[PDB]
Amino acid sequence: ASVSEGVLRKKYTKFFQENIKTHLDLKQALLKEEKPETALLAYSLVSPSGYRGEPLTERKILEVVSLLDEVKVDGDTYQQLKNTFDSISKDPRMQVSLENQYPGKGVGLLVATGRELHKASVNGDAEAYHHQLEQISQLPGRDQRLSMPMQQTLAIGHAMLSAEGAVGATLGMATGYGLNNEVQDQLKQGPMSGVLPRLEISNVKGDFTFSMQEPAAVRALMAYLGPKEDTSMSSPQAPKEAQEMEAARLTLKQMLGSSPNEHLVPDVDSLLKLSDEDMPSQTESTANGAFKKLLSEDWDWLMPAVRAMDKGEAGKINEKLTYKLPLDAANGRVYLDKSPNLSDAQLDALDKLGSPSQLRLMYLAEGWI
Amino acid sequence: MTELCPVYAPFFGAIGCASAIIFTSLGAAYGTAKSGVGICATCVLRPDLLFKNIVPVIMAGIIAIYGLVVSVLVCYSLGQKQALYTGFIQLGAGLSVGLSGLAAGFAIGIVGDAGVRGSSQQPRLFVGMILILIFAEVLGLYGLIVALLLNSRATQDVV
Amino acid sequence: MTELCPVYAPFFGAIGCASAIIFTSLGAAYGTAKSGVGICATCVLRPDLLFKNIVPVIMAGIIAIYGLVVSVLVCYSLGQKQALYTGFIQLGAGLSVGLSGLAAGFAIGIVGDAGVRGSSQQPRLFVGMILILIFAEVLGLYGLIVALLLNSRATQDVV
Amino acid sequence: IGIVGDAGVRGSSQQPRLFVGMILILIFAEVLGLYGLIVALLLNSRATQDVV
Repeated sequence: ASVSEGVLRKKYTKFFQENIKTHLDLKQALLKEEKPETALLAYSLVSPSGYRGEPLTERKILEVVSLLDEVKVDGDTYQQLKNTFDSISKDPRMQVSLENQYPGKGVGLLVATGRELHKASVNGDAEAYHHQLEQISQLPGRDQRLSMPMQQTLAIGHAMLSAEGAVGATLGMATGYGLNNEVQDQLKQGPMSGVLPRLEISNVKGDFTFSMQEPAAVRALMAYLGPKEDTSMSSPQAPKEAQEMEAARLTLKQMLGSSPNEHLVPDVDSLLKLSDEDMPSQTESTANGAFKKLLSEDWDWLMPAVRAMDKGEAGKINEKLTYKLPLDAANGRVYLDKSPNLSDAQLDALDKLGSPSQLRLMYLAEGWI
Repeated sequence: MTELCPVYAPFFGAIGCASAIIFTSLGAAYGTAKSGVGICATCVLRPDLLFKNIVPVIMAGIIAIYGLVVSVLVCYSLGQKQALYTGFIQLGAGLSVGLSGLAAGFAIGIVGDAGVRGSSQQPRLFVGMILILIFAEVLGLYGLIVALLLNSRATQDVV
Repeated sequence: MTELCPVYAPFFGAIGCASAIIFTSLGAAYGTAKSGVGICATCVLRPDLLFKNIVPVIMAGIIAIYGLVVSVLVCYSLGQKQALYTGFIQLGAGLSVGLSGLAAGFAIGIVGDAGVRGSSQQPRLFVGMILILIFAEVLGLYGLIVALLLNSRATQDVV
Repeated sequence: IGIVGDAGVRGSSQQPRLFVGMILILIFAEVLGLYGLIVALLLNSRATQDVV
């Protein structure tokens, strides 16, 4: 109802037939019709980074992200995303989020193997947490333009880190490469992520440009959309520079599904505790322990529990998820059942959350709650 | 060498010291494998009974500990110039603890599989499983006792 | 040659040095084959659990590493003019580590197959699979310990 | 190698991500014959040292 991609490289193959290797003199070749003002909008994805600081300026995936930037039918939803990005790119608060995920821009064989079997299992769980999360935003009431490609990027990024865990554990066990490029070529097959705008950054440290199909720029965008608004920056008492970067911030936080009351501060650190005043308020702390129970009892229980909660029917969770599996016993097949044993205390806490925001479920899939 | 202490005499001691840990490891491996298949088939439905059902695997590992004890105690009595009496005693002790541990491991594996699969749907069967597994554990204990009583006589007044 | 050191004496040492790596390779091959069939049947549906389920194959390869360690340590003690005591000790150490590794490899293969197939549809069964596989790994570890304690006595005060 | 290769080819016909897992398990099956080769070379290096 909100997203429909394709993989037809033969419908518009004239843009990829000749050896076009120049960012300049490509807008005339990208017109190709009697439409001019809307063919420039698909060129706006690569145009601020089309000259400054890049190698060879036309990599073979930079055209398919510009060809399949389908603005031909609809020119409203992508323009709203383009009016919001580069309006979000003004405060240092987005920029300090784009510096935490980055740098500056014998018995010892049993230990080093276990450090990389832990890496292959954490990233194998967290990849599966985004596959059952791209079918929660398939349910009615959600949206798919911002929710789908944001978490399709992360599921590719966890599939590569999980592959590097046990390829490294194999080459260390069989000793005490070309396999990482074979799996990198494999995960680009099949579908591909929807096009989001470019998120250029210009400041006193230079003029930077990130990609938003990188798993580290996605991971810093959702950390920006976390915290609630304050008493400042949205009142008309301060018309200075705030209302064009705060209403652009809240129109993405609502676009996931998070109301401006919802706080959602991250957790990962090297410290013991986080703080005192930004703590979850024991109604969602009881509820976050219920969602973690649904992630780690079954591979298929998070989607029909959010579906049962959008209808306001979050008290029938113990009965709508029960199913029976067989069991060979000493008396025959018995057909016992598996139910999520949600207690009444955390079944009540799922009621006071009206619907889980998509931003809350994506912090949960990254281990930030 | 000597008629009482020939040269082929440490062969029986080395065979006993090997066979103790070999047959107790086979018994422990059968018990661990059968009980682990039972646990992995059971705990798909009741993952909360996972650390409660781990008892037959531990009672299978105790048999391998018995074999390790007898192998160390036999191994610290080998010598180049020992008698045939010592080698025969060491071979008998190794065979005793090894085949007793093999029988106890088979019983622990079969009873543990049936007991875990039965106690998935009947919570009052767990203590009966523990009783029958203790009766399967004392067999390897009896083999350990016979091996220790043999090994205590391997070097008394031997010339 | 000598009555204590005959000419047929390195035969038992060569048989032990071979049999260590032979039986540990058979155990590791059974574990790798059974667990790999389980992984290839499981990961058609969940390819994201592919590098998480690779643990039983690694725990099967550690057994072959144990056999390689014992074969190298026995191989650097062979000689033309050794005693029968040394050859009997080397044969016992080889048989110990080989048959313990064979039993541990069978247990690791069966438990790893069942655990991967069960953990495809129950995410809380993976840690129980790891616990039972560690209990299957310590059996080959016990065989390695008995082989090292035998090999440490193969050349003490031998004439 | 035979059993794992049969299962891995039949599985990777319908799952393209299983090929690298097949290669990992086959490398773990290859190092066993490598270990046998190492033990054979270390034995053969001592077959004629100080033999009378």
